[PDB]
Amino acid sequence: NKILTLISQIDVNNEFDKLKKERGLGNKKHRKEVSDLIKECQQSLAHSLYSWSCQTPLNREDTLLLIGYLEKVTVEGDGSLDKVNLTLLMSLLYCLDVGFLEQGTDDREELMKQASMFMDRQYIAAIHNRLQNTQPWKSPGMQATVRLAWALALRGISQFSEVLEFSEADEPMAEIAIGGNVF
Amino acid sequence: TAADVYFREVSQMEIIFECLVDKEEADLESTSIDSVEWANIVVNVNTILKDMLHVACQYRQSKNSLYKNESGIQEPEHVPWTASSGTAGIR
Repeated sequence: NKILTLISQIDVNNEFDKLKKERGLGNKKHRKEVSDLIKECQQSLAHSLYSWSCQTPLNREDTLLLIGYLEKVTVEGDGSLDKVNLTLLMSLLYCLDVGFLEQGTDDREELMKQASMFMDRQYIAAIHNRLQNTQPWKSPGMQATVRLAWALALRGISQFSEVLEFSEADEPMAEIAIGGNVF
Repeated sequence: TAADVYFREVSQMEIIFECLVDKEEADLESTSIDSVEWANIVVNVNTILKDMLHVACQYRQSKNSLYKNESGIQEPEHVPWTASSGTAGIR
């Protein structure tokens, strides 16, 4: 909560409406230094979440918060997530990332016990319901892509133990994703 | 030829679809390395007797007791209990 909120809001708002307006930032130098420090701060904060996601998996409330943020995202109209947004995105990717389930390491059971997105039937249902919504994100593509990744995960989970109810939901999800031309 | 009475006793249709893999095996001519199709039919029976034992196991994971294998009940089914069928070891 605090983390994301802070970083994002602070940075953007402040700069754009006080510093891009008043230009306390002054010299073609001072303005740049201040701009760089602000951008660095935004990036360091985004990286902090990313670095965390790369380690700790995310809890139910924190994951929903991250999804809530990504629902509002504009990839800059310029058509490129700026150094910050791209990172937030890959962070979410790693949060969702289930690739660690495919690496045949003797630690699979221990790692499964540590991955918050493992022991909560409510986690899969909540994410699935959000991604099935035709409330797409600010960016229909966002709804389409995460949907597809959750779907590949659902596809494998049949092999692990016997979790194969959601295997069906993968074909329509994949179709929606392809229809959003996620590619 | 029938099945309703060979379901109450399906256990017998496994000791004999083995004796018919052996009398098929006598004519498998699979003594030399050249024979192959005949070592593919011995495996097709091995797959079916196997997935039949897989089915007896997963139907002993779908318990109803809230003490005997709590997983699959009101408790998380993401971790199955002992993958044994709780078979008594028929001779």
